Amino acid sequence: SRDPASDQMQHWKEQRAAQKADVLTTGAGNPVGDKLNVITVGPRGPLLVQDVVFTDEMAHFDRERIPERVVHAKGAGAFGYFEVTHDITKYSKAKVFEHIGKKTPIAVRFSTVAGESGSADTVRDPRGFAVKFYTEDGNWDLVGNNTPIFFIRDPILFPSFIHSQKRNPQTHLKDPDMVWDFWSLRPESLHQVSFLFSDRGIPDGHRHMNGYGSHTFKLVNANGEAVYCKFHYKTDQGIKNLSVEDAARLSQEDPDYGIRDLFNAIATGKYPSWTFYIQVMTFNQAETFPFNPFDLTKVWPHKDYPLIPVGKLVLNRNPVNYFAEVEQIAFDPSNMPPGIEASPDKMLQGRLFAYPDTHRHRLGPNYLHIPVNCPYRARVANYQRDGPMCMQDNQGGAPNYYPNSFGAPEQQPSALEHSIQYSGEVRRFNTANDDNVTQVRAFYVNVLNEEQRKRLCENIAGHLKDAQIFIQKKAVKNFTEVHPDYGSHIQALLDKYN
Amino acid sequence: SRDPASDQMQHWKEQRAAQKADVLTTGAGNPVGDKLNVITVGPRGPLLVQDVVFTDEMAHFDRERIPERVVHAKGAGAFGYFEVTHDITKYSKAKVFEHIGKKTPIAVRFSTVAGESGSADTVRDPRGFAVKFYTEDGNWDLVGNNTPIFFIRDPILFPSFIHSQKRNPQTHLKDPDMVWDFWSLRPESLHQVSFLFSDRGIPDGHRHMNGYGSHTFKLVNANGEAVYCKFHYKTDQGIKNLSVEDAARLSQEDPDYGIRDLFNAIATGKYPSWTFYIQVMTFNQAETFPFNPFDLTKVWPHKDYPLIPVGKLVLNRNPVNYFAEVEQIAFDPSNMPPGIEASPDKMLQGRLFAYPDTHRHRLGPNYLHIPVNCPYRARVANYQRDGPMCMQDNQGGAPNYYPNSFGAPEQQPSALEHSIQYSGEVRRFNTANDDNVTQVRAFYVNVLNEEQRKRLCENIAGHLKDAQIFIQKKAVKNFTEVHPDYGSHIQALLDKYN
Amino acid sequence: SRDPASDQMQHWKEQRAAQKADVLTTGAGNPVGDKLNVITVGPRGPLLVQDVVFTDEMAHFDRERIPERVVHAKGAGAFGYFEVTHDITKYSKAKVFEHIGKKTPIAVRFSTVAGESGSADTVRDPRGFAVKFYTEDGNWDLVGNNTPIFFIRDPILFPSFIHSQKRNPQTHLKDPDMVWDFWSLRPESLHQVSFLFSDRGIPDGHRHMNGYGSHTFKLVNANGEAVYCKFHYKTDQGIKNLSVEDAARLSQEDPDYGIRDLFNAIATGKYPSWTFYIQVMTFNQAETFPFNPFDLTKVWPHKDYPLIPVGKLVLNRNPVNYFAEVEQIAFDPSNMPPGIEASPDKMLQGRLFAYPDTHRHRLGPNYLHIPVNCPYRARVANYQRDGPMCMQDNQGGAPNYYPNSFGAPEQQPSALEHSIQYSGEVRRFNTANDDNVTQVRAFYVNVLNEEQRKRLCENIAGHLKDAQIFIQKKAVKNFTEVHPDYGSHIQALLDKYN
Amino acid sequence: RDPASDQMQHWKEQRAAQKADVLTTGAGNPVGDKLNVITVGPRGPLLVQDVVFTDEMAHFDRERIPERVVHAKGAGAFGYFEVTHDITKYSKAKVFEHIGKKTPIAVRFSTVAGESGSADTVRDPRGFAVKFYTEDGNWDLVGNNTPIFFIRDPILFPSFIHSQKRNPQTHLKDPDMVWDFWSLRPESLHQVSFLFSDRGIPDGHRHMNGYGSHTFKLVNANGEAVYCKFHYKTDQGIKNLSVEDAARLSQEDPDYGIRDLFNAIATGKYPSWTFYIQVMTFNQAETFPFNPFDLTKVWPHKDYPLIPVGKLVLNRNPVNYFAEVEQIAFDPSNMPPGIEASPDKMLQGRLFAYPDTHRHRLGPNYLHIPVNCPYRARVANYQRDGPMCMQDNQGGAPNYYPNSFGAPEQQPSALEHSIQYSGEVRRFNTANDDNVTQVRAFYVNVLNEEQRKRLCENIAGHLKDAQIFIQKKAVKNFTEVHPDYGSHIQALLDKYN
Ligand code: HEM
Repeated sequence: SRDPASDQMQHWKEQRAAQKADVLTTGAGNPVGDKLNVITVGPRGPLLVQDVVFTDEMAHFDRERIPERVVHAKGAGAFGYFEVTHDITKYSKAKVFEHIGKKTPIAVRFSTVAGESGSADTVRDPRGFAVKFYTEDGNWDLVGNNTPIFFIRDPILFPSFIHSQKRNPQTHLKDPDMVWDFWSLRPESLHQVSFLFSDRGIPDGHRHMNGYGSHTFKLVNANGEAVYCKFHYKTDQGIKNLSVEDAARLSQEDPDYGIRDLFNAIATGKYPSWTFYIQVMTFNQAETFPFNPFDLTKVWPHKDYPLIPVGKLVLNRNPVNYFAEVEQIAFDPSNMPPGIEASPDKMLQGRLFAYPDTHRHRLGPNYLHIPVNCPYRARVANYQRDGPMCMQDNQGGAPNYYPNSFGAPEQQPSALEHSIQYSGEVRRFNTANDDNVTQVRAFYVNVLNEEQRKRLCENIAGHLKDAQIFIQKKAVKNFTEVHPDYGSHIQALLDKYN
Repeated sequence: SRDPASDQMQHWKEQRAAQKADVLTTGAGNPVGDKLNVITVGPRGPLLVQDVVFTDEMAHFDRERIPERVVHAKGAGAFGYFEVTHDITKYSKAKVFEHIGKKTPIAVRFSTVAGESGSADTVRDPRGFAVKFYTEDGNWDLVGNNTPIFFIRDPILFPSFIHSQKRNPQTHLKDPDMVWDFWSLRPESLHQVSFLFSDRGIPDGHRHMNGYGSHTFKLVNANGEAVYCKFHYKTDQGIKNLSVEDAARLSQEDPDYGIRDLFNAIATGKYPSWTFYIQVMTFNQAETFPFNPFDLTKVWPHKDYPLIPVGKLVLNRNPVNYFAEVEQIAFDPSNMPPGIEASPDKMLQGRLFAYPDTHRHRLGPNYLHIPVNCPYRARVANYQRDGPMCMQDNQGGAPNYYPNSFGAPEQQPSALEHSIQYSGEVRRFNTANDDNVTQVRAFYVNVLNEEQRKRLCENIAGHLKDAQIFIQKKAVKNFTEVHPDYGSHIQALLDKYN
Repeated sequence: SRDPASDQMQHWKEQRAAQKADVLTTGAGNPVGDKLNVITVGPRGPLLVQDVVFTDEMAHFDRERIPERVVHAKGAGAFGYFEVTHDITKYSKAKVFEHIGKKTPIAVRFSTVAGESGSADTVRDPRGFAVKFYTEDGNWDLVGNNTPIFFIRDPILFPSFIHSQKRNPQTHLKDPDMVWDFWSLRPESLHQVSFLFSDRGIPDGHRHMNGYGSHTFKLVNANGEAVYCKFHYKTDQGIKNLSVEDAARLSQEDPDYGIRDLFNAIATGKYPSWTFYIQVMTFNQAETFPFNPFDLTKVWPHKDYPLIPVGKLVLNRNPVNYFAEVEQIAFDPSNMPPGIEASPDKMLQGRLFAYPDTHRHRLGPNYLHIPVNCPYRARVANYQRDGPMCMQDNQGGAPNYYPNSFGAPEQQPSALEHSIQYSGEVRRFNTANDDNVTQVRAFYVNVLNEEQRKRLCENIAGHLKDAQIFIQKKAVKNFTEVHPDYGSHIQALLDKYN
Repeated sequence: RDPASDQMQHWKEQRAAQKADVLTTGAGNPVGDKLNVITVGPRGPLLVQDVVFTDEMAHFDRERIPERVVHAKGAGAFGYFEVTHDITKYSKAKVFEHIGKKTPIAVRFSTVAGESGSADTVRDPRGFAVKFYTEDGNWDLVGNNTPIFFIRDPILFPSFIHSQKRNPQTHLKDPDMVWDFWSLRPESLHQVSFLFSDRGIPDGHRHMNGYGSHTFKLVNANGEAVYCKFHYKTDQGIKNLSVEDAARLSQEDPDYGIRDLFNAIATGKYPSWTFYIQVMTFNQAETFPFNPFDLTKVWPHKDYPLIPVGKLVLNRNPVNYFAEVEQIAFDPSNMPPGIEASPDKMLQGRLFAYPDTHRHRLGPNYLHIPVNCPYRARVANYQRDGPMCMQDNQGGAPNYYPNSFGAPEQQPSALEHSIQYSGEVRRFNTANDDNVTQVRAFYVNVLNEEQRKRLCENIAGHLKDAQIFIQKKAVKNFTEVHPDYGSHIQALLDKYN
């Protein structure tokens, strides 16, 4: 016996001691007499349409694949629970937080960003850390990253950013000119670029990295009072990264390093956990904040906004079938129960639309019917009907229009959203110049030490060297605005590669 | 109170007397505060993306429709059971017939052919009568209709026939030139055309017509001996048709006459039933038969091949949700359990492919996952996996390749199909010139009386009059070959219409 | 020869004197030797998979259908042009209006609302009248109908309203309880319900009805000044309707009356046209209007807001292939060129989202690539790429991200939208209690005469009689609120029916 | 830098005195600002009326289509096929009508088991599909870089692929799955020997051969038929990558094959292949020692010499990868008059699968996609409608056959060649056909000691991770090929173990 992941089939076989193997059938349940030979007219004759056993199986094989996620395609998944450890009901009325000790089942999927389905785990790229909370008030999806910020602050630039991070439209090759032309033209990315090219750019698996909601969200309590917040989930396994060299070696030796690591950890009882926190900022404090509290390229300094403990995230169950439970799982940031709402973060606002929209495409109109996506701890009752692959009773004969006089589902007033008064013109406000350096300089000078700065620069230069000179200059010009020693160190490294 | 159908919502309401209305939720189960007004900026301001309650419902509304059936789009469904009354185990070893008194759950769908989803029920058109038997050896789909024969004998002509029966490609109107140009050019249609234009052309609802498998099938017993057969299911309600005038009036008064009739009959306890029979022809008889026993335009004379009683079909349950149970139901002629197999009928052979093929398009790759299509009385175990909208557990962590040394499903020797010897050239054999008039003449002459023949002719002439003169002549020439009186009477009526 | 529609095939044949038919090929262009018989082993043997000609054709046949429109499924289409006859550049800078005499190609589709694809044309229901203008500034879709108003004033009730108008989820039959439970519970529908059950409820074809954009839209001129407007296109053939008896008779005789009528009119040179007008309201006037100027259930009195002539709409070309040019045509209200914008009408706002959304489902992600939907008089250049059935060069090797330093497409500042400053909280504002009777009373009293009010009441009572008494009472209560005579007349008729 | 890297720069340059196009929405409406969304106030929520944003975002959300069930990772190119010799005595297909005749072609090279973001330089067979756009329609020769395959019956294909891919629970490559299947189905011995040899990892796509693999049927002008094999030998020469170098490249450049081919064509180094055929008469098909339609068998060159026919030349790169490569579709059933199938069970199964999988991956009207459209033939038939129906949908032409209105007619000269058969319509077992003879000829005569050593090391290196009982079964099969083959692998396994 090797690692648990390797022994998957052996264990499956063993669990079935009373080896009476099931009868092999067609999709419609008809028993198959011989699924090892096709029907022909005579030993060396042609194949007949009459062989439905063949067609039935082949037609399905021909349809096994579904579109991969447009971003975050390569990932790993696990399941467990969320347990409340502290009382934050003064901030939020959400049932998931109602009592200390209350557990809510969770589903999680970790992932890289740019790489497709057959790409390596151990590569520099941010990491996805999505959490699905199956609450009594429906599903709550906290779709986070392993960073508290992001590259851009306006959603209309997201498709372009992702395009620049992927393959050239003609050559289908990664293109550093694309990567850096966009980044140098859009210096808002300076903060996240700095995080990305640091040591945490390549975590040692999924268990040794933090998780963040990134966006600023809104919490509403029972009295209707609201505050803005941030979600943080620190790894109880401690931060641990892979060196550029080891990451390179592993991407070849085991492209599925992250998947294997997580499966084996759980299989052997080493269940990973994260301590769940929140930062709180009142509406009054939001007015005085030195930056836009809804700018996704900014963090809320811990000094001024201390982490407030809330609970724990524990992963103790591996998927039984990867496609059904991981590949098909869908997280929608808009899935929020009463007590948790969205903030005016332009980026968050854009995601409110994007996720359900893309899910209806890659999964299907009724993707919420898929078991792993089904809000099984809440009764779904509404006036929505039909659609492709309607896998339930489609709500039977219940009246399908609202309002009605026949006893069908009623709206619950207490669930109404929190209302705020906004003022200003309805138009496109430019945010390209919303301070792209202040917090980046703080990160460079105060958070990192000498060794870490040297590596950051070496990592940046190592990739930037392949972009054209004019792109290198504009990129260095941006790093120099962050801190003159930051830009010059990179320029020096570039000079020698050139 | 009116008919049961009208009181659908009222009864639903009453059945929930001592209950509180459910909470209206989003698709993800999040309670909704107000689903009667959208979120806007101020009383007369723009709509916000934040209103995910709105877009969650709208998006689903936008995706309610799926493609209708390419043919037989307009229909009605009901459920019940099939009961064995006689012992035919000497002919077939199929479990569905294993013992007298055995009941098997069934699902049925009645329909017209050419009309789309919003067409009228009472129109001259053959009628679909598909029966799905949920047996222990998988689902057995007997996709029959109200006639023992069909218009053509080769499947490669089916798409063309259907096109001719539907709308003109440019105008989108019914086109009698298309209809009769095809029928006149393909005289093998004379038999079913004669049945269609007779009184049997417009049944009084679905309960007053017979059901037939039409094709010749093959039965195999426990010793491996096989015979050919026909499936017949005669109405216990008695044959009742509608007159041309009544059918036209009803098509305007109640386009859903068949749906209502069936629903009300079942809702009032008047469960419709059919007596199930089979005709048997030994391989030896198949050789001496005057025509091609596998020619779909020919019947097996009752005098030479008597009906052998087998059982009863009873419909005692209305669907609860039409879309999920009727619109989404899928019957595949290729769905046959051990003991029942296909025959070399060219038409049936073509149907072995078309149905699951159109179902993978209409419903989706995993259409067999939809409840009503699921072979719930059987255990589905194989090596098929994944695909869009994959429900259930996708067969867990079971070994996905065959053969394997890990205890996964195994083929069952007893399920092996019956072998028949064939020899000859592998090519396209013309069947256009097979007998196209003999059996038709017997029908025109003996099966029908003088009064019925008159109507047949005026029904034909009534529609044919709108086709060009050259098409009329060609069609009349065909009728004249069946019987001089047949052609002359039609020509006489055409003469005055013209 | 008969009418042009009937002679479609004949004319096609004729336009080919030297009738040497083209060679019959597979989808891949391989010539077919015999498409009338399939390949079998021996004259009475089984079908071979080797018969690719069969499968190729059958497989396409099995996939001919696509989902019908969720609403307005039944319709007809035609093509022509829009011609500017008057100068309104003082209100709008849109290129389509830039100069008197300017001609822009248009596409139009007329339709009913509730019935499915095989339903009748001559039924009571509003009528769709969508116009696609292929301008140099892209496509402009004015998705109108034959009434200036609608049943509801908030988009979130649309799915429910439509459900109440269609079939019972269990019985699949039209349900008057659903129809009237909804309408009586939402009296804002009184205005459009009064219009619907009036003579204009069943137009005599599409050529004899008016067109209206219904909603309030916004126009912006070169100076950046804006005004609100209404779009009107009056029938030059004059208003003409069908009596209840004639409409009923025709729904039986010719379910495709509207299609035939339109086709034959254009085919014989009787090209229908409409005079295009607009009503203009200043932002100042919008502040003093007695009702909400953006309420879909209200009209702008002509006395206070006169029609201002703009141009002509002429349909002079029939479709060559219905499926390709009509069934697949897609109109998006959000398709507006510079100079034409949306207003804060909650209903319009909702439609901005719904159409493109439903089109991505019904047609596909790249539905704009379908010839009839392609903005062929404009150059499409952006950063959108890929997606299923990408039928173009996919913009070749052009840089796929914005911004970029490589010459890819740039935004055009002059196209920037008009900006307004709105005030108030961001929440759901209830409009259920806005004025629901005032304009309706005027309609009943002034717009109609004694003779018309009599028919109106009979039509309403004729359908309402089949709803339960409690629903009849609630409905009459609302009608009475509009005018005593209105309610008492319906009740009197209802009394005899009951 | 290499041409590949300068893609955007060259694009910019080709548009010297041009001026950028106006950025528009999908519907052609000019865009004023596509860098900021519409909000109420500088810090307010997003509005639904920002259709510029939705139009773009909704499309981004739909960019992905399912990848090929197999052969997902690949590279494409275009060029022509030129006839150099006359084989019209064997086939009447227009593509071979005269010396010098050039026909446009589309080619896609690929691996097999890996998904879209996987490495090019890994052990795996290679796909070498060729689409010939002929006057008689498209001819798709969907080949591999091997003349044989692992199995001989199509019903085992889904299982084989499954064993080559990821474990259903762990989503990891599983050597138990790989070897349990191969050891249980020894017919795979021949192709497994090819796979684990030096040619298991070619140096790019230009340094490998292509084969149609299956036995096909050629019919000439007087309706006479013979069986054949298609072979296309690399004019650049066979060149492989060592295991160490392949490993390094898989990390250094997962898109090595793509880059190599692109730059080669970009710099004028147009790769070519010499196209040949092998011919076997119907009589020789009777005398052949094995089943001539058995995919695990080759026709010895000594008895069936390579007959030269023409050249395959790749001289044009894709302008848009998604459009010309990701969306390209090859159907083995696409054969013009003069070229037919043979009773090879594997080929017969492919006749169904490809068009079938294409209707799912691309769509019902996938043949309407430019790269797949048979542009050098007039398509005319009775097929209509379907999703994303581009074109005129054949206009108002009569849609039923037969008709009296002048619509398309069948052409009698296009009829298939008929053969006589006799037998029961049943499932005949082929699991026990010869699984070792030709394999032995490969191990003994074709390879030398260095190569046999490398072969055994390659096999043991991977086989070592499977359970012992699987190892023994595998070794048992290799032993049946040659004692020295199994003993050497076992000795290496003893060591790794
Ligand atoms: C406005 C910008 C954004 C847009 C439009 C966007 C869009 C998307 C889309 C379309 C997907 C694929 C969804 C699927 O197919 O299941 C995706 C996945 C993902 N995104 Fe975002 N994204 C944005 C910002 C972000 C940010 C800021 C975060 C982190 C807080 C994030 C985290 C993720 C994660 C974790 C996944 C993978 C979920 C999974 O494992 O299934 N994205 N994103």
